Amino acid sequence: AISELHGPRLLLRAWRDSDREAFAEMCADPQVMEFFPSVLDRAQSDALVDRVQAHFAERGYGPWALELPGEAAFIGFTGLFDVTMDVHFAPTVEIGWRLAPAYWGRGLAREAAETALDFAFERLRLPEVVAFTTPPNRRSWGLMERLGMRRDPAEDFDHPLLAADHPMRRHILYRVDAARWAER
Ligand SMILES: CC(C)(COP(=O)(O)OP(=O)(O)OC[C@H]1O[C@@H](n2cnc3c(N)ncnc32)[C@H](O)[C@@H]1OP(=O)(O)O)[C@@H](O)C(=O)NCCC(=O)NCCS
Ligand SMILES: [Ca+2]
Repeated sequence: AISELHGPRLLLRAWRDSDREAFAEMCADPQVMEFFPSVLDRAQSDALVDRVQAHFAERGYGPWALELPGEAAFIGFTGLFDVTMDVHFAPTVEIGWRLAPAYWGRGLAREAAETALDFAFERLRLPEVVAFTTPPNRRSWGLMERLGMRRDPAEDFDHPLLAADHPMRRHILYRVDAARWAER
């Protein structure tokens, strides 16, 4: 029984088996997956869910499944994931998000992220949370900066889990520390 979190509209909860079909549909959508190397099939979507569930088991937090009580059982994920890869800003905790496209444009990722960052800073009492994306993914880094996260362009980096010559290799880094979060 992991910690569920609430916003005014959203419930951030543990993943359920019944989420897997809806999540696979999202991960097969080229508009959802545009700024990733490819769309995913069901097996790959399920492997991602399994990784998330292992993270929750090990850490007590993770990328929560998003439910919209009064509206929809599952609309995607938003939450925290430990950064352990060989990058300059590791080790730390990242925040990220993936919403079904019918739910974009509503401030729902913003609300989910605010809820997750409140947990990060108030409950976990983390010193900092980061987020990273590619330059063309304006919807994603726009959300980062709207949350109050900030970027130093000198901290751009090549993603180490991508090939050294991969077209999407260059990522940008945003950070928010506990003090900056408290000042809002
Ligand atoms: C990144 C992603 C989660 C952003 O979702 P989003 O809906 O655009 O983000 P927000 O929740 O902040 O909503 C902001 C939009 O809602 C609108 N909005 C409406 N009501 C709002 C409210 N109450 N609060 C905030 N914004 C509101 C804003 O005007 C903005 O619209 P705009 O883009 O047309 O200007 C989504 O595009 C996505 O899932 N992308 C695919 C997966 C992905 O690339 N993930 C990131 C990998 S790094
Ligand atoms: Ca263990």
